[PDB]
Amino acid sequence: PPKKPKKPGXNATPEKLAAYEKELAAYEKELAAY
Repeated sequence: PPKKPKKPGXNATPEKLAAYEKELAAYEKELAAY
């Protein structure tokens, strides 16, 4: 099963927070595909 991306703290930078959102989106895509 696809692994959950490391959760960032509230003090995350907009770019990395957006990046995390994309990684989480990827998680959902791969989870659905699984």
